[PDB]
Amino acid sequence: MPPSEFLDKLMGKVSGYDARIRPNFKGPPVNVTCNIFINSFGSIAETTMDYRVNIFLRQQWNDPRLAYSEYPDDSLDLDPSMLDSIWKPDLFFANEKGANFHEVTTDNKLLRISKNGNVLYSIRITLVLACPMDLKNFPMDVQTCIMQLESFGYTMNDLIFEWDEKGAVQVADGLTLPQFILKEEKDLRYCTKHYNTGKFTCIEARFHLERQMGYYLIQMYIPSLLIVILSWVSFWINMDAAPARVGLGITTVLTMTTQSSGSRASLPKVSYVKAIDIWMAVCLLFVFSALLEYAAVNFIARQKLFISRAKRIDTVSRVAFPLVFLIFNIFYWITYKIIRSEDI
Amino acid sequence: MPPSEFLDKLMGKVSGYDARIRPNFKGPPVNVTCNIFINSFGSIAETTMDYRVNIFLRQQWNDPRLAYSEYPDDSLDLDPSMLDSIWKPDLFFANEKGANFHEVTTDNKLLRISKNGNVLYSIRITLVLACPMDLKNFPMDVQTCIMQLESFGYTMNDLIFEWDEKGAVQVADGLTLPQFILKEEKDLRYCTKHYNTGKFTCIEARFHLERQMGYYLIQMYIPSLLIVILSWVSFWINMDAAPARVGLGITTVLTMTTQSSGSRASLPKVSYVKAIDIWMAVCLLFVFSALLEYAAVNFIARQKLFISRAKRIDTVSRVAFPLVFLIFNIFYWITYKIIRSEDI
Amino acid sequence: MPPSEFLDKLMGKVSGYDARIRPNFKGPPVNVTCNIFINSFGSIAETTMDYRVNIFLRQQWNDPRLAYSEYPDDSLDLDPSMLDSIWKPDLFFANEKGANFHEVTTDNKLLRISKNGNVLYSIRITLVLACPMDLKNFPMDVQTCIMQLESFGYTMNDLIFEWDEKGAVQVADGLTLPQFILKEEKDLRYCTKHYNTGKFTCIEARFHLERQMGYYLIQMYIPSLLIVILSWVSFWINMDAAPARVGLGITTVLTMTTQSSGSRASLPKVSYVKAIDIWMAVCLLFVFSALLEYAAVNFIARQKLFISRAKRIDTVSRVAFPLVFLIFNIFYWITYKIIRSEDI
Amino acid sequence: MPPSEFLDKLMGKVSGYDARIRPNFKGPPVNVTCNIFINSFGSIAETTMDYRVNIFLRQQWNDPRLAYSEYPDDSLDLDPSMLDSIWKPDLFFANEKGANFHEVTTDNKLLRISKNGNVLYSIRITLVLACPMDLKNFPMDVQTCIMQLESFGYTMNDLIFEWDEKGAVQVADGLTLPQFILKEEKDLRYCTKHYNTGKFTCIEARFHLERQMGYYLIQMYIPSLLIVILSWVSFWINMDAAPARVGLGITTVLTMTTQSSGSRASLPKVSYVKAIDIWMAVCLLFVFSALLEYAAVNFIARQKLFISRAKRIDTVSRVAFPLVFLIFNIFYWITYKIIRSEDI
Amino acid sequence: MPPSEFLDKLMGKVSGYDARIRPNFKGPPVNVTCNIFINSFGSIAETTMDYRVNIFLRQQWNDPRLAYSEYPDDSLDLDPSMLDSIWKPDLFFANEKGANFHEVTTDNKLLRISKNGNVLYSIRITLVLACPMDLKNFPMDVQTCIMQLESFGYTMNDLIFEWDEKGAVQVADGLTLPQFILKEEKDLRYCTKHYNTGKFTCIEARFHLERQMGYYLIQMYIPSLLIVILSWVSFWINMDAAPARVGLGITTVLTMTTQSSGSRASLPKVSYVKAIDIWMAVCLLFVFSALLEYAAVNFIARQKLFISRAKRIDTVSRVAFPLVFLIFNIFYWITYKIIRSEDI
Ligand SMILES: *[C@@H]1O[C@H](CO)[C@@H](O[C@@H]2O[C@H](CO)[C@@H](O)[C@H](O)[C@H]2NC(C)=O)[C@H](O)[C@H]1NC(C)=O
Ligand SMILES: *[C@@H]1O[C@H](CO)[C@@H](O[C@@H]2O[C@H](CO)[C@@H](O)[C@H](O)[C@H]2NC(C)=O)[C@H](O)[C@H]1NC(C)=O
Ligand SMILES: *[C@@H]1O[C@H](CO)[C@@H](O[C@@H]2O[C@H](CO)[C@@H](O)[C@H](O)[C@H]2NC(C)=O)[C@H](O)[C@H]1NC(C)=O
Ligand SMILES: *[C@@H]1O[C@H](CO)[C@@H](O[C@@H]2O[C@H](CO)[C@@H](O)[C@H](O)[C@H]2NC(C)=O)[C@H](O)[C@H]1NC(C)=O
Ligand SMILES: *[C@@H]1O[C@H](CO)[C@@H](O[C@@H]2O[C@H](CO)[C@@H](O)[C@H](O)[C@H]2NC(C)=O)[C@H](O)[C@H]1NC(C)=O
Ligand SMILES: CCCCCc1cc(O)c2c(c1)OC(C)(C)[C@@H]1CCC(C)=C[C@@H]21
Ligand SMILES: CCCCCc1cc(O)c2c(c1)OC(C)(C)[C@@H]1CCC(C)=C[C@@H]21
Ligand SMILES: CCCCCc1cc(O)c2c(c1)OC(C)(C)[C@@H]1CCC(C)=C[C@@H]21
Ligand SMILES: CCCCCc1cc(O)c2c(c1)OC(C)(C)[C@@H]1CCC(C)=C[C@@H]21
Ligand SMILES: CCCCCc1cc(O)c2c(c1)OC(C)(C)[C@@H]1CCC(C)=C[C@@H]21
Repeated sequence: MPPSEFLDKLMGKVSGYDARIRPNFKGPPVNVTCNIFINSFGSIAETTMDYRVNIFLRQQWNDPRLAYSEYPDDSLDLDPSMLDSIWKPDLFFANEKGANFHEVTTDNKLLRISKNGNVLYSIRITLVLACPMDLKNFPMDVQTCIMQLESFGYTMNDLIFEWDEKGAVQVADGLTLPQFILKEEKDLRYCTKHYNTGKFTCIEARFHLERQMGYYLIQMYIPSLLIVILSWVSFWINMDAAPARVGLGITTVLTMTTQSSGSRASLPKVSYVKAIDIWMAVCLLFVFSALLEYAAVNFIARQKLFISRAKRIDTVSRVAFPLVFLIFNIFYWITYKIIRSEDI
Repeated sequence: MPPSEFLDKLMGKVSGYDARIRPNFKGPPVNVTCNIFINSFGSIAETTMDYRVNIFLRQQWNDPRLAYSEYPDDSLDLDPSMLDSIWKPDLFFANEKGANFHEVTTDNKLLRISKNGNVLYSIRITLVLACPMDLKNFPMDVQTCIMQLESFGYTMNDLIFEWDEKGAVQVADGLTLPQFILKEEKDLRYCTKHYNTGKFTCIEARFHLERQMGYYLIQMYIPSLLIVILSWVSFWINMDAAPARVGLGITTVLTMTTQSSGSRASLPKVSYVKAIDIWMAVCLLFVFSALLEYAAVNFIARQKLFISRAKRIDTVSRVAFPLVFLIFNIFYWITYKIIRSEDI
Repeated sequence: MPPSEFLDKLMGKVSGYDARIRPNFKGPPVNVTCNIFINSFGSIAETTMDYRVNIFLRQQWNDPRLAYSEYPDDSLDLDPSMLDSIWKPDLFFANEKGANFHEVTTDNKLLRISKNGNVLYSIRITLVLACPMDLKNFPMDVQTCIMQLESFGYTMNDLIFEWDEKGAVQVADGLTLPQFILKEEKDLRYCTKHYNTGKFTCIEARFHLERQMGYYLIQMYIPSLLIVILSWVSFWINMDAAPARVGLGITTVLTMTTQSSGSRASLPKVSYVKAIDIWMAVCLLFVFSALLEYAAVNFIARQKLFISRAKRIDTVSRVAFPLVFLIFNIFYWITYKIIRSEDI
Repeated sequence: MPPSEFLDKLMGKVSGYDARIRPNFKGPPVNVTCNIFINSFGSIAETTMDYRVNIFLRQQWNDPRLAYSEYPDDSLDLDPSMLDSIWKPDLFFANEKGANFHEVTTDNKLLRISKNGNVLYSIRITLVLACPMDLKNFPMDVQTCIMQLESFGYTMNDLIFEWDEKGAVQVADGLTLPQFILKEEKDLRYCTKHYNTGKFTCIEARFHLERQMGYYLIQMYIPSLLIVILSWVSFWINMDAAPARVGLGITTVLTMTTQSSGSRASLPKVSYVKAIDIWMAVCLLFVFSALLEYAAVNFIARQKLFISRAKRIDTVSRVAFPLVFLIFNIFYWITYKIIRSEDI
Repeated sequence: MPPSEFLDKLMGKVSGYDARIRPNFKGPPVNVTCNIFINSFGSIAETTMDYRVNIFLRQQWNDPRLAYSEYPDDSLDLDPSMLDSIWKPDLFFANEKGANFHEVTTDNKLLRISKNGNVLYSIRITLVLACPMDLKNFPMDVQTCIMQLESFGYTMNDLIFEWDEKGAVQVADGLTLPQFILKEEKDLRYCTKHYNTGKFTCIEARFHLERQMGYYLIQMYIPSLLIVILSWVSFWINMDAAPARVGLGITTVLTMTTQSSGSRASLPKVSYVKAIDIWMAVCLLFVFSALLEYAAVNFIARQKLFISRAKRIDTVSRVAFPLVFLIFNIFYWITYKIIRSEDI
């Protein structure tokens, strides 16, 4: 007979199936297997603190009833329009800004009922998940994107869902994300929302993102360093050349001020301090201190002992400033590597 | 018997329940308990003057009728699709740009009816609430976000709602807001909209936000200060070096003009004066005044008394300018601390 | 009897009410009283030329029929879902980019029917109204926002609507608009759209906005002025200092070019000239002319008469340039004040 | 009798009107008169290549049937909700990114049926039309916006539509567009989409836009010119002043590099060359060539014949560079005026 | 008889057509011909990694049943509203961010049934397709846009679709894309999604985009080159002019730092290195090295042999630096041309 009408027979008014009643009512909890496939991952935004994913949610659960066992066909495909008839678990996302279904040509929803009573339900969804992130160490940060599936109004005694045994989370290859790189650990855990009403089920899949330092290393870090090196040539310039040294020193100060001012527009718009800010502030200190010594030495030589003292101060700061800059660099880089390692 | 049909019996045409009639009609006012849980708080925008929240609205009210008292089950869960049947209070938000419900998989709406007649109604909502804010003192400002729930068309004699006794407003931990920090006071009050028709009920929960000065202190405030210090070295430079002093002074003026020009792009786009604007204007004054004195002293020495007078002017402005800058700094910081303390 | 069913009796098929037929058909025009309350005003955008408002539209009109006169209740509240039953005037907005209703929890629509037959209809709407604006004088401009309500397909003989006698337009206090200030005149007028088909009714409420000059005065106007003052110190610098004067003059030219280049990013993106553009162009002229004279005087003194002539040219331009700048400033400010006064 | 029911009689099941069948089936083509009124024109975006319009589409066509000829009323107004009943021509827009109807209070749709059988159908629509545009000559470009109405699935033998005889396209006064100016020619033409299936009807109204050169002339063009003039003063400066000339020349090069760098942010983000780019490149050449000659002359005089040769080179390039710049300016402006004239 | 009712006869309950059953059930696979017409291509966004297209999807398939063969008309046009009746293949797009239908006036859907049983189905769709792209070589990159059509839930034994024999993909002329140029190869291939359930059909059309180097060549590449040339004039400047050389060298360093800082705002916001970044870093090296040699030579001459050695170093670096810059340029350009050729 026509396959669709057989389904009508199964879920129709004649037979006592009420879509509003959980399978195994007043009984053992319904177990739901969950499989997630990520088509596209991207659009991470630091300001609004959300990223966008397109996924293929796949729930598997067993229904005691709705087992026909008298048909040649081994499975039945329900029409996507009349999806109200089957009881579907109310699975939502705890950290959801907004999500909607797809209607490109037909509903991207597939439901298949096996002979024994297994139900396979697949839904293609696009989601704006909200993940808290921080930029304490902005060039070298490892953010974690948390995706959590939780029930709405059903307790542990009623509905339980957990991850599939193998291949629970899969990702289509070649994401080519603009800033971060998606790692392949994809660790899975459990959450149990303990509320006043009772325990609620939750499962959680998190993803690790590691930010690439290509543009960050080549721009900002390398030019600042070079400008500090060019700041130190004033030491090697003879003391008598007052216009040449004053002009060079102030111009280098202007140069770094322009570099920082230009780079902040590219940088994220946050209010707490970051690592790049510390680096820029330290470079401003180095250029500023190098100008100050020139004005601290020229005063000394106009008022032959003073000449000797001035040249001594020149040579001392000549070998002092690179070595102190090296000590700063070693400590700064070591500290950030240790802190990122601690994070991971 | 099947739980759903029992509900049908209760709210069906057979029994006289009209969803359009308030419980306790022509009687004492219906009291509605209100609980709010904030999943996510963020996306504060100074231009459009709105912020976005995702909440879990939870209304509790007592209905005299709809009390079954003849069933084993202690509570009944109504289907979210057929929510028209129950009478729901028309609670809206007075300051709403836009809001919509969630349909991730199923309706994020739960309604539960107790044995006695208590109704528990939970709705997950995302809201764009509008809060007036001001930036009279932009780096150190404390804005208040006002969330107010008001009735639509029901008077105090008909419908009254107030906050829950304990845990009325709850916030999920780890917001990690980009600029502000959410405080934990969360004070609650009442409003009564007195109109021509009559008094209308309203309850109001406000949140205090304190802006972090990390990036604001490290960038702009610290470099400007350093550039003013480098402006004062021209005093210590000998008078005879006309190219060195003129070049240094104008270059410092250029340097601050570039810093202010770069920083305004990062700053908010408002038309009234702020605190950072006062600081930048004052620094421009300091660099400008320091150039002016050099051109006021060089004229004096070309026309031995004049030489003495010139060197006197040099030494006087040498000890004058830092001390006056210190007096300005003390007054500026003290005034802003007092005004922010007054605000809080 | 139940209040709702009484309404059913009134507007049901049994009685001859056809919602598609105007009250007083083939008769005197229906008069509609209109009241507007502005919850929020903001999001003025110069590029797309639209602003966003949230309002409380309140239409009052009298219906000859639908007068019950046999009930204890003095008014009847119709269910918002079944609003098709009553005849509602088709009032639209002539300058509408986009508008939509609110569904925060329930429909924000209230309709109340009095005993005599008065109908009170209240709708909360958010609107993107389009108002033409211009920036001929950008820092000192007074734009007018025009809100106009017009009928759609009904002539003057059929439907007429006008403003309420008192309190026709009300605004909630504390808008805190980022750039403009909303004035309180709120003048009301009439329009009659004379078309080929006939006269159509329209009423119009306009709002006056005055742009604050805080940030505009403190930034751009004040630094440019100071840079022009620093440009004139080259006159007081001795002629013999060729590196000092050439360096100072070109550096000041660079300084203003940087200020204008930075400020244009903040400024609106329009193609016609404004006032700030005239001010920046004039300042560029002043710096350019001051460099030109230095190169016009140095040539004169290398080829003792020439020395005297050169020093004469120096002193003449020394007292010339400030006074001419003052004459420009007086004319520019006076002209803009007169033109803005003419506008208002 | 009630006017609405008369319409029911006309289009009801009793009478044989099938809304799915074209008027004059198996007969002469239906002729549709088309009238367009533009409420608002704006939001031209060069990146996405689309502009937004709000229009009043007005189709007039004659229906042989649906002529009552037995009623006092001379016209009948159909309810906007039940618009499925009448047969409406399937007119779409060939170059449409997105469009939607308006629901401000009621449907902005009016349909009126005359006594003889003329049908007047008016729809208010907002449209995002896509028009290809180019910026070969960006400051002086004349873009054309093409609006084309075409049938969907109906051939010339079935459905033909053309423009109204007089006042086919009308525009509400005072657009105040930010960059372009809308011209009043508004020329109308025909298109016939010849496909594999057959000829399809189309009518096309295009609009001419002329870009204002106010801000473009005052900023960028005028300062660059002035900086080139200030570059040439180095020629008049004496050869012996090596710091003054080298400093001035390089500073002018820096000045133009800053102006171009600042202005590109304001300019459109396209990849092909424009006119402003040619102007900036040419100015960079002029400043660069003027620095090169100074370094080409100073070498000559250190190695009395060489002194004479150097001063000769100075005077020659002194009168050479302005005149060559003038020749460039004349050719550049003449070429752009000719090309824009060719376009129009 | 009326054409529509004949269709009703064909697909009505009386005849056994169940829209939920595939044509040729339990039989040979249904073959679907696919034709795509691109109205508009644009809005390529590097950040979110998606582009927007407006297309005319045209599916052709043969249905054994639904062949009337007793009517004068050679084809039947089904009403777009009642499209549920016919069985439509569930064709979706594998890489879809979001897509929706058009409702400008009527549904942009046409279905025509031939006499034999061929079904022609045309749908106008706007799509946000997601294509991975990379910017390893940003000025000279060739990205590929992949459009793939795949079935949802139907295996190869059930449903197969492939491209039309001729004119499978067509593009309307005159795209005028802002950055890329669309090529005309438009190569077609197959994909077969091998899953756990079975093989699924897919067809794939890709488009080649070549980025124009107009603005990229004229701006950034040409000025940097010129600034490096102006950096080398310091070699030709005499050694004794310490203020002139130091001032020129540092000013050129400042000039390039400003150019790079300004240009990054225009450039895409990605984290990995690009080609333009390498070019800017190399130019910073050239200016930095040229300053370093001046400070490496001046030290040598203050401590007649040293004078000779200094002048030797000057001449050596004078002929060294251009030639090394030439070697770099040749290698850089050759490498990028080879890599782009490899890509294509
Ligand atoms: C879902 O899985 C849970 C896992 O705990 C099952 O619960 C256990 O079932 C076994 C088998 O009957 C019992 O031995 C345990 O006592 C159960 N534990 C609890 C805590 O109930 C549950 O049976 C599964 N659901 C179904 C429908 O089989
Ligand atoms: C809702 O709470 C209000 C609080 O005022 C209750 O009103 C009071 O009820 C008590 C108990 O009967 C009376 O003694 C007071 O006279 C009431 N005050 C007023 C102003 O009416 C009200 O009864 C509560 N609602 C319900 C349904 O119990
Ligand atoms: C709506 O107001 C108009 C105002 O013009 C009323 O029209 C006038 O009504 C008075 C009172 O009967 C007459 O004396 C005038 O001749 C009317 N003027 C016109 C131009 O018709 C109108 O009656 C009001 N509508 C209703 C329903 O009362
Ligand atoms: C629509 O206009 C067309 C214009 O071509 C009309 O077609 C012509 O009608 C006249 C009058 O009967 C004939 O003399 C011509 O032979 C027709 N030309 C063609 C090409 O058919 C058409 O009749 C008009 N439609 C209606 C319904 O009158
Ligand atoms: C769709 O095309 C496929 C192409 O493979 C057809 O399948 C072949 O049909 C021919 C003709 O009967 C047979 O000789 C082959 O054995 C078939 N191959 C396979 C793999 O089945 C198929 O018949 C076409 N569909 C229809 C409805 O004709
Ligand atoms: C090595 C034995 C005596 C050293 C005296 C000495 C000299 C000196 O010039 C400085 C010293 C210490 O400390 C540091 C921290 C390096 C300073 C950096 C800031 C500036 C302005 C000066 C530096
Ligand atoms: C202390 C006894 C006499 C002081 C004379 C004196 C000298 C002086 O140079 C100034 C004085 C006062 O006032 C202040 C406000 C500090 C001025 C700041 C602005 C400039 C251009 C000059 C400053
Ligand atoms: C007062 C009696 C004779 C005055 C001669 C005189 C001298 C002079 O230097 C100028 C004069 C007029 O006109 C103005 C408009 C002020 C000019 C501004 C532009 C420049 C380059 C030069 C200015
Ligand atoms: C007029 C008789 C001989 C002229 C010799 C001559 C000299 C000269 O300096 C130049 C000449 C031609 O050609 C132009 C194109 C103007 C050049 C512009 C670029 C630079 C660096 C030099 C210019
Ligand atoms: C040709 C025979 C001996 C050459 C000695 C020599 C001299 C010299 O100045 C340089 C040399 C090599 O290597 C290159 C890579 C060109 C250097 C570029 C970086 C700087 C600071 C110096 C350059």
